[PDB]
Amino acid sequence: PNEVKYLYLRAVGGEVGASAALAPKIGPLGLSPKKVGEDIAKATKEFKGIKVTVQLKIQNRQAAASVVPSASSLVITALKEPPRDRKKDKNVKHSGNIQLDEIIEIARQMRDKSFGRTLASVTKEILGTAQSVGCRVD
Amino acid sequence: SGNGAQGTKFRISLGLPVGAIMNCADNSGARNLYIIAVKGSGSRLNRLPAASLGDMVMATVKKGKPELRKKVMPAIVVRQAKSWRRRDGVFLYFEDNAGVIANPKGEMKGSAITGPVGKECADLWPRVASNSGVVV
Amino acid sequence: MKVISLKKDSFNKGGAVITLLPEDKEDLFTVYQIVDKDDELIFKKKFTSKLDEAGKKKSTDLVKLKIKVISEDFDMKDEYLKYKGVTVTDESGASNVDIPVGKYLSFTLDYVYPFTIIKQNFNKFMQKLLNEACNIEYKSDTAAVVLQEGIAHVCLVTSSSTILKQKIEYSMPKKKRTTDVLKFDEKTEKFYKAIYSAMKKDLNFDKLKTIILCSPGFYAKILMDKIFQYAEEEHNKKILDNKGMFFIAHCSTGYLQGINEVLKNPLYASKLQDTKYSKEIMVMDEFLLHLNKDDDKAWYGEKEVVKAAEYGAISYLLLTDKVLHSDNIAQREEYLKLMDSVESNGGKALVLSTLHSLGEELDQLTGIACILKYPLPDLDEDDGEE
Amino acid sequence: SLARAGKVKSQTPKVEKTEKPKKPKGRAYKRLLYTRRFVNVTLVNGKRRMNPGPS
Amino acid sequence: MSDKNSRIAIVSADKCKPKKCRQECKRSCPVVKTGKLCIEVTPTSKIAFISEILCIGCGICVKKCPFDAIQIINLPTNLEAHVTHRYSANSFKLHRLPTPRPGQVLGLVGTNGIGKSTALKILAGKQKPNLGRFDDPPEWQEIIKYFRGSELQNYFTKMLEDDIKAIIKPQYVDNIPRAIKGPVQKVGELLKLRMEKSPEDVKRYIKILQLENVLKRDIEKLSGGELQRFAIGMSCVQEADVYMFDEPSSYLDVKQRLNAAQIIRSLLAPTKYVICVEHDLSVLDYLSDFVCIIYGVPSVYGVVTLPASVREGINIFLDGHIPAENLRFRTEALQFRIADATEDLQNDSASRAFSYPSLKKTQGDFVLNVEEGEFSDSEILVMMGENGTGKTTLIKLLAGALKPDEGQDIPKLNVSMKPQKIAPKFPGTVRQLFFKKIRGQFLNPQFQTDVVKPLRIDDIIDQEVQHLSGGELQRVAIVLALGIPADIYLIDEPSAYLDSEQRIICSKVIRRFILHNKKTAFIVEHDFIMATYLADKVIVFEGIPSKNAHARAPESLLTGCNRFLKNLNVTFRRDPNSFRPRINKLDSQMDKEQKSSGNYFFLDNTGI
Ligand SMILES: Nc1ncnc2c1ncn2[C@@H]1O[C@H](COP(=O)(O)OP(=O)(O)OP(=O)(O)O)[C@@H](O)[C@H]1O
Ligand code: SF4
Ligand code: SF4
Repeated sequence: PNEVKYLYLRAVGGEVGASAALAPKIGPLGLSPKKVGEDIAKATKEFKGIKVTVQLKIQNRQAAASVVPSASSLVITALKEPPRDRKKDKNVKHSGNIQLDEIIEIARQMRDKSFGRTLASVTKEILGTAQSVGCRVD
Repeated sequence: SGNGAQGTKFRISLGLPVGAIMNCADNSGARNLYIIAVKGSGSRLNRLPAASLGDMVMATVKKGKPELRKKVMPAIVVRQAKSWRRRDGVFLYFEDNAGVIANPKGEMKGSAITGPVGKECADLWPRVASNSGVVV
Repeated sequence: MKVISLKKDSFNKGGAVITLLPEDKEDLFTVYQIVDKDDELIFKKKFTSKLDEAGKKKSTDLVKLKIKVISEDFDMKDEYLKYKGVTVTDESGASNVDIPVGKYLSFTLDYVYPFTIIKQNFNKFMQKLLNEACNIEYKSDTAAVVLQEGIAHVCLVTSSSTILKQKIEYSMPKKKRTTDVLKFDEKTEKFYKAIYSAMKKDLNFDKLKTIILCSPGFYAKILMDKIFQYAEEEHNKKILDNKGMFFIAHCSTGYLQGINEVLKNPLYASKLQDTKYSKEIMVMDEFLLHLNKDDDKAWYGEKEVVKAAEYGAISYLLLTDKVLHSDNIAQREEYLKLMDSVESNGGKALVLSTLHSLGEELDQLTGIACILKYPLPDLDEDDGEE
Repeated sequence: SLARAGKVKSQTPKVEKTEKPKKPKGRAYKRLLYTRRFVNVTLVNGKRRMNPGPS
Repeated sequence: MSDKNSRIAIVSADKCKPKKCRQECKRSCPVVKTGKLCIEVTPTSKIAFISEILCIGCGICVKKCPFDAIQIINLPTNLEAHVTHRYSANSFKLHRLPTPRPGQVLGLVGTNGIGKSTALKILAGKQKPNLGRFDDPPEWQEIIKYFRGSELQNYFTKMLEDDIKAIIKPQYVDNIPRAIKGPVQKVGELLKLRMEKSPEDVKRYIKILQLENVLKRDIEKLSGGELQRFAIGMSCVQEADVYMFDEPSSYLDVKQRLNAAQIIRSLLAPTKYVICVEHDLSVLDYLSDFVCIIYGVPSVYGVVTLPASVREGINIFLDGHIPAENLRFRTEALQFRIADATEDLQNDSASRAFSYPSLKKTQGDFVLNVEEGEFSDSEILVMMGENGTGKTTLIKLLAGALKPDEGQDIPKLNVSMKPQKIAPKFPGTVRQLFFKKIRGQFLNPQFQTDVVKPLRIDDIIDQEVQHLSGGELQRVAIVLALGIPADIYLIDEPSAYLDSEQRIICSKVIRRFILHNKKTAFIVEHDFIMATYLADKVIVFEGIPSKNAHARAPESLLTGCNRFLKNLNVTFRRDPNSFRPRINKLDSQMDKEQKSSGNYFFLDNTGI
């Protein structure tokens, strides 16, 4: 009803939407907080650090801090274990091989917005971004 | 002169060099004032700084209430004795040397001034005007 | 505090037997956090103050009571720590002899006589507070150096108190017949090395702020320049960054006297850099610099600093004497976590005395405040207020 | 130390007074005194007493 | 030890909206953090209340207030000793009161908001003082006790018993037209009814006041000066012992105000007690035997001093400081430019300004005559004289508002004009109106000093002009005339409705801009001091009011002042200390000597 479209912009690790971006936030439009603290008190508590996107919605007298996104994120998703580190473990450089099909099984999902010859382009693409897969596929 | 002295002052004969003692002519408890400095006076090897009518000096109280003795304070010369000369042509003089203890701004410590007061001082220091009887 | 003993029995791996002498009300508060209910203390008083009844009659003595602890009456402002208890009743006669068993008895502590704590629950947190100091509140920040021409005292203030930590001292130059017989310069050179080593070790030389360098004569100034000479030699940037921990003072007397000559006399001190208002003043500046240009990079008050911390924007923490020593105990735990918590997110720390203009400004602000490294807007929301 | 000031008064537990027969004032009270002390007497355990509790 | 101190908080409800702030006052205060009482919320009227007992004096709340609704001050317990009355929580409170004395006239002088008006009511029996407390159901008894140690104690016993019923000449000048019509019907009716005194009194009183023309007119119809005088007539005519006048100089012209002063003084001769409040020092000096000074911040508080002499009280007033109280009541001292002080320039601009020929304007009941004069550029001309002389008419003609019966003045020039009597007739709010005239004038620092910060227009910005006040509106109007660029600016009677500080802000305003901008200005005035500061030349008007009048060409300050003051026959020697005009009595040797010299006033100039 009294609604519109997204904004696609985070900023941060700090939850509660950026931090207090759970509160200015009606200020030309017409919303207030429909996770914009409770599914954002599930934003970074969900995917702590690094950022990803936030796509605040404006759907019905209430925003929506939408913490959708894609790769980078889904890239290091190339793994199977990462027992945290607390803080300051000397960078904890997680880089070491992966599975085969780096591509139509890990970029056919990130295709579309990439341009030109699919694989040759995109499928190739994702590869380089593996700076954290540090050791390349094998 | 200096602070709180609204007005300029035409030169008048210097009557009182450092070391001179004038009568204290207020009701502050001070009996006399011993001049140790003149404000705004200049420098020449061997010259004593010396005050005149309506000059602000720096004095100590040689005779007077002990709460006033043993310290240096500002005073203002109100009567002279060394004769001086005004721009109406007159050479005039008082019977005594005398001034009144005062603050850097120029406020009297006391509330009366006993005896006369020369106009050139009255004209210079308003709170002195206030407390003056016969002027000149 | 002065700890006479402290031993670890063979029959008890855990607890301890501590004989100790509290020296000031900061050391009363230390005792407090060590002593548990059901621990034992043997102290002295002065009981024998009987009936009449058969005989006169009393006797006198100086009778020492082994009391088991049951309760405490603790008043920090009043400099009053008191332990209530029952006699342990040393039926063995070795202790408690001359006291009449079956009768409660109290200990108002004094700074005069030491006492023994037979402890059950001697933990690592108490041990810190017994051998590093125990001001989790921090009042001080000072060290001094008096030198005459022949005697020196390196003095020093505490980790907790106006309580000396280390009375150093060298061979000081004494104005000899010749040009000041070269032994002067080498021996003075030694002292700097001796004082730098002691302060490095004793402290975490990031806890003290002040060295006052005090002399009758040019000695102090000579020594300052000598400090920073040797500083450039070693490329000792712990010293070279920091023209603000040494402050150069003259005095007549220079034994332990000299310090109180320097301080309390308006020659060399006032509210300029003595360095126990140092960074205390500098950060409380910057705190209002930010807060009055409504920038969101300074925040204030027990409610508001804890929230400015939840957002994890804060660097220089502003804490007080008043809100601590005004009356309240417990409360200062909360703020101590809150300093670490905040630093675990960013920052140093400044405790200001409220006995002064600056501490009073911050006290009108609940005695707790911050400067942030970065703006974090609307820290007063989530938590509800202004 | 100031510390203690008023320790005991502030730590004695309140107990409110009780509600009791009003005592007469004046001449009547003297009367009560004279009858209590002299007329129907009371005890004389050994000699006499003017208030014990259990004896 | 340390001296004693207090905290007092006064909050303006007009300025406060708790919704926007939130009850932020409570949240921010450090006392309430602890669990204390300093700020309590009143659920009813929905206002913040600050208790003076619990408040710290921190001032944290003041800064946090978004508007500037709260004010906390720290006093040495100067106010606490004196408490007479208070309007309510966090409102104006009055301190001390003026002594009344029989057979004499006691003056009162102060800046607006001091409680001079309030004080009259208390003495009048109209209002009963609460004593900064509950006192309400007629507790006159308590008031005498509060007054003990003061001479007012006797008066309060008299008032309660109702032996004496004081007659009051109402203060608010704007309010009166609405209240009375006719008095019922026409001023004449009022004077006949009220006349307890002599039949001579009806005629005599009217003659001296120059009421002859005005009798037939109705009260509502009356102009400001006329309106004032009828009230004065009734206060002589009445039979009583105590005659209270509250601001009798308001709206009146220079000649008339002096006349009012003499007549009022006549009461003292019959040994009747008189009390008076004045904004004008010339008037105040003449009337009074004794004078009180009322000081303190406007609308916050105002204390009355101990009774003083006429000469003495005036002298202390001008210093801006009072010793016992030890308060510098006025931030800056008043000074007048010597004329030595002024800048020296060759003036003409384009060779002189415009010039006007002889002019005449005849209504058919009044005739104005004007003598050809010249105006020059970057100059200032004062216009003086009594009202009804056509001072107003002349300015209008130059404005082009009025067409001359004869003569013509068609200038090329752009003119800005400010009218004399200001009554609102503009729809819109204050900010909107001033912004249309010019924004950017609003930006200047000069305008911050004089208008915006003193009054606090920010709060006025939303308010309607109909809803507004008199003096506040006046400063705004003067400023607005200055808002737009013009070769020549015209202002008519800027002193109305303004107290001492307010007028003097205006004096600085006209002189500084004109000098700087190099433009010319004509200012009409009754106030002696204002004319002196601003002007370089003057036009004096003469003739008989409400009949005919005449104007003169501009002439130097010395020349013009002698003519004007010669018409009055009061010399204002000089006081050596204050440099103030000192009035001279009629037939005298010292005053006689001056008449032969031609010196009505003195300044820091050469002269005998
Ligand atoms: N009804 C009221 N409620 C609260 N405060 C009031 C009320 N009437 C007057 N006051 C206060 O008393 C003071 C004002 O009036 P008074 O009428 O006593 O002033 P004055 O001293 O005559 O000043 P002015 O020269 O401005 O007329 C004001 O500053 C105002 O704060
Ligand atoms: S006074 Fe100011 S801060 Fe307090 S409620 Fe009103 S508007 Fe808000
Ligand atoms: S001044 Fe301070 S203490 Fe008083 S009401 Fe305001 S915040 Fe509370």
